[PDB]
Amino acid sequence: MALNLQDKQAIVAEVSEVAKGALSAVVADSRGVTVDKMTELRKAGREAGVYMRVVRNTLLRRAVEGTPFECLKDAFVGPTLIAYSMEHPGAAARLFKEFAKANAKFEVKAAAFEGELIPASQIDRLATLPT
Amino acid sequence: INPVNNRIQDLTERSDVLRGYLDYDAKKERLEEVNAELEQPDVWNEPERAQALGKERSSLEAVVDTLDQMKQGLEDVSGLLELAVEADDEETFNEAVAELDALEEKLAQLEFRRMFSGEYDSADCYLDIQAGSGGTEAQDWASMLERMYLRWAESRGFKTEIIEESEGEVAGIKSVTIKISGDYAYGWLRTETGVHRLVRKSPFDSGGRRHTSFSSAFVYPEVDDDIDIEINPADLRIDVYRTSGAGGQHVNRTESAVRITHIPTGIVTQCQNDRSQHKNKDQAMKQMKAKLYELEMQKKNAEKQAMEDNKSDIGWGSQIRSYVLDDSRIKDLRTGVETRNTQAVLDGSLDQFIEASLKAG
Amino acid sequence: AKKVQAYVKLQVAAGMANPSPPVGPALGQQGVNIMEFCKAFNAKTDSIEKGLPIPVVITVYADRSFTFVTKTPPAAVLLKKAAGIKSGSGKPNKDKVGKISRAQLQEIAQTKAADMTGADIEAMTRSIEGTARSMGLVVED
Amino acid sequence: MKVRASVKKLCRNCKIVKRDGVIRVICSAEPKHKQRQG
RNA sequence: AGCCAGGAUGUUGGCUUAGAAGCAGCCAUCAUUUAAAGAAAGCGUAAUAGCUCACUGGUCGAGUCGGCCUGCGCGGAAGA
Ligand SMILES: [Mg+2]
Ligand SMILES: [Zn+2]
Repeated sequence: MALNLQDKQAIVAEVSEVAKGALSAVVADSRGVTVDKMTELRKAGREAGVYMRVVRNTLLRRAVEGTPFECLKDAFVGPTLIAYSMEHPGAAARLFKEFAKANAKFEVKAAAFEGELIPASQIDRLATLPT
Repeated sequence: INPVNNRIQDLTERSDVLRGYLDYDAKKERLEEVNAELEQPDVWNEPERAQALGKERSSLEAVVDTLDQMKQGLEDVSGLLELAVEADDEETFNEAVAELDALEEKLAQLEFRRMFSGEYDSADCYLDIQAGSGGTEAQDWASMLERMYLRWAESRGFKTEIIEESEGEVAGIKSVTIKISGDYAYGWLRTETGVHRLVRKSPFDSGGRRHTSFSSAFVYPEVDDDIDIEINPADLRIDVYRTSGAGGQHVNRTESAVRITHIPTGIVTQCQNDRSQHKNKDQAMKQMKAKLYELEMQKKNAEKQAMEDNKSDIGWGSQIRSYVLDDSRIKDLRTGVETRNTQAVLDGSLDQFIEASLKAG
Repeated sequence: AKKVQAYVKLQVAAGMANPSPPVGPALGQQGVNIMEFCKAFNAKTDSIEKGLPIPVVITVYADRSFTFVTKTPPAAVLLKKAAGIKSGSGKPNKDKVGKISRAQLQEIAQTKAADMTGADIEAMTRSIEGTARSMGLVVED
Repeated sequence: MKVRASVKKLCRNCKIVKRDGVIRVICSAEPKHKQRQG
């Protein structure tokens, strides 16, 4: 890796994601198998590819560094592997109900996923949001 | 009217001969036998057999499938030409020329396969011709046969190098050795080894008295500088000595022979290229191993390679040619191909006997 | 029932099935009947071009149920058919084959991502061109 | 086990040990790497 | 440094008219998705079932990894 030089550019790209995004939703691949990988890669390359980066750099000085600009309450979601995913084309899109559907498809073991508080909601999966 | 179709007729009948060579029935019978034995559940349990069963398979698949490729291919080329003549499509005339030739290029692929060129048949070789008995009559036949072979390879383009030439006494040699540099040079010459009979009215006796002279020729290849099995020590013997006279423009301007023997089994080779003794003995031991190499291949034929022990030793290809000059009848005793042109085959028109020897060799 | 019991991938041909001769070892070690495997591909290959190289994916269930899935032909052989020159690369940039236009590459990459996965047609084109430069194939636009 | 005056890590799993002063070289992989002395 | 996982799709890997699902020969050595993945570290090999190192995250949450200049020691060191 490198020093702050390379360490910030990944965060700056997250700064580029919070420029116009809303409803960050997260997952947890702490134990993720081959098919848990095969899903999260083949879906990520074919769904949108822009916001579905698995940014699991969830240290309390690394992911907290991702959010000093939009919803600083997201600094609470440091531990228990967290990989943010906002939605760029659709503000508060289907990717809140989709990951819950991903957990209802194959992702049984991802036991730390909650989704972030951009629209001020967590753990309990929701459907009254525009999918 | 199309002479190309007259060649399609010629190639098809030749294809019937190409099928007549390989026993095309038994080709398809044996190929299915390799198939049935691979169904066997112990293919992975018999590893060495599995690589071998695939080897028996792959060697025939390059032949049987090609034989079937020539089958369905020729029937379409039989279609593409007749459709072209009856419809006058200029490109179809142009394409059928390439369609016929490629089948011949497959016949050419079978040509080397029918020749079954293995070990050193695609390599250069050496000649070895010995004179018989009876004074001058034998050495003339040594000469006239050798200088026929020398004029032979020049027409075919093979480079010739007299490794050694030992003149007998009066116009002829007693032994000679010539290097024939060329592609498949051993392949066009291997089958010529044996004794060659000469029958003529001798010019040496008053009156007449048709004399029968004998002389043999031996063709051994180049063994790729090393066989990978060196049987060198083997009671080695060096004898390097001066030769006849270097008179005027005598052979190679060397007169420095290197007589080397291989005492067990009695193999004798010699070299007369250069003055450098260390250079000639290096080159002579190369052909000594090659002459020892042909001895190793004859032993396989002596057991069960290509003799077919049925009643007795089926072979003895010693008398392979008969050259009757005063009757103008050259007969090969291995195929029966005859020719009524002495001076043509004394110039080197030996292709008729090569194909005759290609059949049984 | 469940996911897989015997997972393989075979069939280097498009119209030639032949259970026992080339596939025979990979059938008996996988619990596969020969004629069933001989006809299951024939139950699929009639609609697609035959004689070409098209692979397969086999999954076996615990109740002996064979589900077969076809894939796309490889890059090295389809481009060998797109160029028509049966050659590879003995030496990297010494044994050269022939040129392929990006327009020829565009139809391929859109088809290679039709049976397989990718994100961008040009990114798949670079992957093909990546394998193309790896096969001693000269590539043009 | 192999005995030599000069011992070294031949693999990646083999480690160094100073059993009773005597420098040894245990190995979890092929037992052909067990060394002594050195 | 461990404890948990990925190590994938790529071109089933292409050519010397033997075969190469990360591994005998010759080769490349460009990608895609990229938290990151070399046709590569070792074996199971007719390419048969896989487990791991590269590199990368989660937890614990402090120092640690080697090289160099050198003092004093160990092994190498078995005879009547
Ligand atoms: Mg000391
Ligand atoms: Zn070791």
